[PDB]
Amino acid sequence: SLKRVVWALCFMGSLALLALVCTNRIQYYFLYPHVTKLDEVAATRLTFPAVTFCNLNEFRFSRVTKNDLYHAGELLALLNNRYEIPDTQTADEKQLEILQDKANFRNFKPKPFNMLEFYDRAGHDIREMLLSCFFRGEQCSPEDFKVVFTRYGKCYTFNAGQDGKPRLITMKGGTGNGLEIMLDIQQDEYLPVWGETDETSFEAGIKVQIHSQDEPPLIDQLGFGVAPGFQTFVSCQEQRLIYLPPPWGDCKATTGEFYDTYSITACRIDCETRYLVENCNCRMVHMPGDAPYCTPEQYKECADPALDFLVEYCVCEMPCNVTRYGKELSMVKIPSKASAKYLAKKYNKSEQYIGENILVLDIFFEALNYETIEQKKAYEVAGLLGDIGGQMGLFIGASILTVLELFDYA
Amino acid sequence: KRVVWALCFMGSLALLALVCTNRIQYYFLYPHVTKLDEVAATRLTFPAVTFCNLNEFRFSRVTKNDLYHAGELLALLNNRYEIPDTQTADEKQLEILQDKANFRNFKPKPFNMLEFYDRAGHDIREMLLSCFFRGEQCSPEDFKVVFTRYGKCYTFNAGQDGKPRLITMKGGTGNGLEIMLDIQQDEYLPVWGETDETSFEAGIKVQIHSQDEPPLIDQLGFGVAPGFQTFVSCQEQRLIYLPPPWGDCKATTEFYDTYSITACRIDCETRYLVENCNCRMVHMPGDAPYCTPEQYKECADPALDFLVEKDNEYCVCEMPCNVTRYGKELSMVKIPSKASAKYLAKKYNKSEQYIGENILVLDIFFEALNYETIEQKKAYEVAGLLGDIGGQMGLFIGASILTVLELFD
Amino acid sequence: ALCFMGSLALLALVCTNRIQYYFLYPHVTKLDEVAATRLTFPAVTFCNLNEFRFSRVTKNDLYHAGELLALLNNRYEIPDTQTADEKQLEILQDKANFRNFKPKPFNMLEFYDRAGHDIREMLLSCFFRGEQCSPEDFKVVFTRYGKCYTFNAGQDGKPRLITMKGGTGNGLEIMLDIQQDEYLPVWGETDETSFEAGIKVQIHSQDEPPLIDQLGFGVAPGFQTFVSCQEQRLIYLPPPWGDCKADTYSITACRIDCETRYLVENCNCRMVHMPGDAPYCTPEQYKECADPALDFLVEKDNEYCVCEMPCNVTRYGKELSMVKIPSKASAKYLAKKYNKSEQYIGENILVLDIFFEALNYETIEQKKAYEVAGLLGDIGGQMGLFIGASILTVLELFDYAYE
Ligand SMILES: COc1ccc(Oc2ccc(-c3nc4ccc(C(=N)N)cc4[nH]3)cc2)cc1OC
Ligand SMILES: COc1ccc(Oc2ccc(-c3nc4ccc(C(=N)N)cc4[nH]3)cc2)cc1OC
Ligand SMILES: COc1ccc(Oc2ccc(-c3nc4ccc(C(=N)N)cc4[nH]3)cc2)cc1OC
Ligand SMILES: *[C@@H]1O[C@H](CO)[C@@H](O)[C@H](O)[C@H]1NC(C)=O
Ligand SMILES: *[C@@H]1O[C@H](CO)[C@@H](O)[C@H](O)[C@H]1NC(C)=O
Ligand SMILES: *[C@@H]1O[C@H](CO)[C@@H](O)[C@H](O)[C@H]1NC(C)=O
Ligand code: NA
Repeated sequence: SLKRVVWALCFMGSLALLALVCTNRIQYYFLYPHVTKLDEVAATRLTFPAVTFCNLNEFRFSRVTKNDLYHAGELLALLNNRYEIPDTQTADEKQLEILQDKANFRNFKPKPFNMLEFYDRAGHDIREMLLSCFFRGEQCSPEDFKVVFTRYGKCYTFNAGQDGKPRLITMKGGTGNGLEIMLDIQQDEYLPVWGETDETSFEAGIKVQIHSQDEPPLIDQLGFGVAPGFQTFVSCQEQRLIYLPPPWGDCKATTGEFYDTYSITACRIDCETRYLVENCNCRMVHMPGDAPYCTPEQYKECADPALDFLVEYCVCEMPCNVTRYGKELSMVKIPSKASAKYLAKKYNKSEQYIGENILVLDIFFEALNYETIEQKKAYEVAGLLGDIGGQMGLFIGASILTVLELFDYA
Repeated sequence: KRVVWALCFMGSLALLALVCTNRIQYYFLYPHVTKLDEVAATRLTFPAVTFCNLNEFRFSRVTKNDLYHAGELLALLNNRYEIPDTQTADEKQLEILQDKANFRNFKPKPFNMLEFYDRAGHDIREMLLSCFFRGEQCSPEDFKVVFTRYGKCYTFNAGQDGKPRLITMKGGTGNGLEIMLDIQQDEYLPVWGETDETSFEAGIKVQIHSQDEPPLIDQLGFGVAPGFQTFVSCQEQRLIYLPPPWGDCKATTEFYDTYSITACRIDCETRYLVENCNCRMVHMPGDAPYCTPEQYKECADPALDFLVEKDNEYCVCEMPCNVTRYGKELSMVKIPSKASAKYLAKKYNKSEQYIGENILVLDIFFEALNYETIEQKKAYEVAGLLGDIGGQMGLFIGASILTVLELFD
Repeated sequence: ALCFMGSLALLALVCTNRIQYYFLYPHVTKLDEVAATRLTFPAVTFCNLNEFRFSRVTKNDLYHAGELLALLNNRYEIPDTQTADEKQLEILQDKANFRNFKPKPFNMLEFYDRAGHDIREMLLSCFFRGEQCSPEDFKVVFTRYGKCYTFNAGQDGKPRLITMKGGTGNGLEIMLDIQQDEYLPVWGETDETSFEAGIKVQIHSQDEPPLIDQLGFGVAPGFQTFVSCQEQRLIYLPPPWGDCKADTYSITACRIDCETRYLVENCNCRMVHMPGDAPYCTPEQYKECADPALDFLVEKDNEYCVCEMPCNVTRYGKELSMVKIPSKASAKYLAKKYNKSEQYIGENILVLDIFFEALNYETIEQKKAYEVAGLLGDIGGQMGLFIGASILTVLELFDYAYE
């Protein structure tokens, strides 16, 4: 019969086709696809971020005591392993006099010694580095900086959000309307450079990280530099990422050892911290917990090889609520010739000092808005069924109530 | 056994109600997603470039009459009308002032801050040591004056009065705009004490913006320092965002013909200041009278310092739907080289010390000949709604829209 | 059944919308970032802004190229302008005396190589992930700035280097001496003459040549410059959805090819930075033919040679930061260490520090917005909604359209 052939001829193609296309939409769904929704929304306020900054130098040269030098000199490249000064013809005369004086161990009774105490006491004091401080055109004081220990030593966090302190906000973008600090980096307190190590800088300045209050600073890896002699502008953009969990993504939605709120920085410090305690029964200045802080012998012999080997293991995925701060750096010179003499008079320093040691850091929001980056689900379940039902109710006539009629037969 | 059957219709009917209502809610969220694209081009329209010298008024162009009317405002006179004892700056300046600042037998003359701003301001004619666009030279006539919160400022390629807008045909260092600026530090007003308005900075402020929007360079600027050639690698972005209900965008288009966040902020900030003090600042549009130095101290500084905190929503300025943004990557090298310092001093009758204190080279260009497009697309249209519910009907039931119409009888 | 005519019209309406939408070939974008344990480090190409060393310029160099280089006026003599330091003006006034001189052959590629800055003397210090490296890790490549060097070229069978940690130390950390004293003196102005001093750096995939005259950034002396990178994997869509195109293709290699086919066709000449086997331009040929020939291409024949984007692309985003060099504590030491003045150090030394912010890579991918499977579901659902229709019912109406 020609018709009931041409009929079932092209109907069998149509059932193979529905079988084909319906398999495509079930395979796609099981890839669990997502797409991205970029949006920007206007705002009237914006919570100002946390700002963590460090002097590139860890210990003030003048704050080193005789006791400090006995224990830490070989650690700091100020004594060779026989405990005396190299007398290298590279030196400041006055500093090498100060050192050999403090480094003469005749009839010396070693005293107790601790690395947090050294870091805390020898570290640069915000009270003397913070020549000037203004937030939204109102004044601020070293009280507004919370101390934090990083691999760069005693560092400070503005608007840290801790100890019941509210988070600062801003109501206008641009230079005057955020944080504007004038720092004095104190170059002549830098520990001298007579030979080289992994831990030696020719660098001079500060290191800065702008980060949310829910995450600690990781300023040795996430920092940026600000150099002396310039007022450096930091124009920021608030980005609110909302990312998708598994199966759609690799997000971490949950709660999270030594911290309470999960964040990639907080996670990487745990892997670093437990590894060092497990392999050396020891922690470093930047690590949380209760372990004893490392001794100079323990660092030379144990912790440095333990970290050196650790890199050559621990994966830390992104959280689902993440607020990031994008920034555009720009800079102009300080001081102007007109203000150079005044700044020296104002702070009892020479004009040469001001241009070698003064930086102004100026952090603000470009404008009152925040960008939103959200992974959205591409193929929900409701949309699959509409797609199959439409494909069924097209290639054939079936409903799901029909396919159940085929069981009422058998 | 047909109670298993009408149980199995009542269930499958409930499932259609649930899944179909989900797509009705989703549709009512008015969802959108984003389409990133990059498209090649053979030419590319060059932006406007607005720049300001960080100093507002040239020290040498300040007259006796200026000092009488604006001297206390500018931290050049204490409220007794004299140099403030401290006098912490070099004699030749302070000598220049002690003569200009002697009001014995002085007859005050009229004064206007815009006239002062225009007249004392840095002149593009002395600032612009050199200028090249697409390797061809340019002159101060290609820069148009605009008054900003920084004063008398200059915009390259302003696009106004029927002048064609420049284009570019190649990316990289030379193939856009390269200026050598003299910021003229020896003209900066002295600093003897501090004010809200006093800076230790020296250099220029630059904003790269489309010609459809005015410069708001005291917020949207960036700094360029003297002593460097500063490279500005730009990427053109044409973002097209969606109106309500999908977004919060503005397609509608007072003080300006074309909507822009900047035009809205300057407009709102202007209406506020005129309402509360009958007074506008130099950077503001319109026809209101310009603030006098007394009106600033007595009215506008407090009026603005109060709008900084207790206000905000007098204007939320929403984004327009068709927006061109310029991304910029800043880089720099030192100018001048040891070989070219001596040549540069000779060229401009200036000291070698001066050049390293006052010369900057600004280099604005496109990374490459293309533009990115960031585009909001609707995720769930009405046509796709019907396809989704119709299929669920034609799946859980055999139902059509006509079938549900028979059930009303 | 009266208003059936309406519901059929609505099916025509909605079905035309989703059928036209399909043919726009819509795509939307999928942003994701995925964590990694290792990460392949890029190539880094850098140039001294200065092309030829003053000390390596010979009398023969000066005869053929002195006018090309604004070192001689078109009478072949020194401008004798005292606008440069005496020792160098004496060095050149000497080299420029053409009494009894037999000119010898000369080609521009040799000059670029020999007078160009030598990688062995610029590279004061080199560390990759804290381990030492040597000028042997730098492959020479010729760009418009002359003899330039590419670290981790990935060429000559060397495996591609990786890094396992982010931050300051764990990338490439070179300390350069830009050698301000070998910069050619500047006596007058040219298209090709600079007041600048420092280097130009480009971070690129090993699969593409550097286009450092267009895509570089500047590094200045007197600073350690921090370069924080983020690896981006772009996967973009071919036609009809997009305009991407699927030794190795790259946008850079496409432009350098258009630039070379054009210059050889019109001047039978190639420039130092160009690939192939054509002869290199003589100073007169550049003067007489190529300089106007390239000038013309930018204005009229960019439009004829169009270069589309590739479909698998790895980009490197960079954030520049800097701190001062050298510190007062280390200023005296670096002078002693390299037998140079403290003022020389602050005028000639930069430390370039390239690294990844952290161990992850972003992926920006164009995805198809409306495929064919999803079209049918939408129209099929619309058919089974406004009417009862399947495709079979439409075949009954063509059966019945056999009466
Ligand atoms: C308990 O916590 C810790 C204990 C020991 C640690 O090990 C070291 C810390 C610092 C240095 C070091 N800092 C220098 C600065 C300048 C110079 C210079 N001469 N320019 C030389 C320096 N050496 C060396 C080893 C680390 C810890 O926390 C990370
Ligand atoms: C009609 O429009 C306006 C009227 C008044 C305005 O008020 C002021 C404008 C400028 C200053 C100011 N700029 C200084 C720079 C350097 C120094 C220094 N001593 N170095 C001191 C300065 N004082 C102060 C007040 C503003 C207006 O429009 C914005
Ligand atoms: C076959 O390959 C080529 C041949 C010729 C080319 O043309 C020129 C190459 C270099 C210069 C040039 N470099 C200078 C550096 C310093 C100074 C200074 N006075 N300080 C002046 C300089 N002039 C000019 C023209 C280009 C080629 O390939 C790109
Ligand atoms: C966190 O995630 C929740 C999930 O619903 C979301 O509503 C909220 O906006 C996110 N942000 C904060 C700061 O809680
Ligand atoms: C965007 O702007 C251009 C010119 O301003 C105009 O031609 C175009 O129609 C506008 N709309 C879109 C969606 O591009
Ligand atoms: C390139 O695209 C292909 C898709 O066919 C993919 O398999 C591959 O991982 C991509 N990346 C590279 C580096 O080739
Ligand atoms: Na659908």
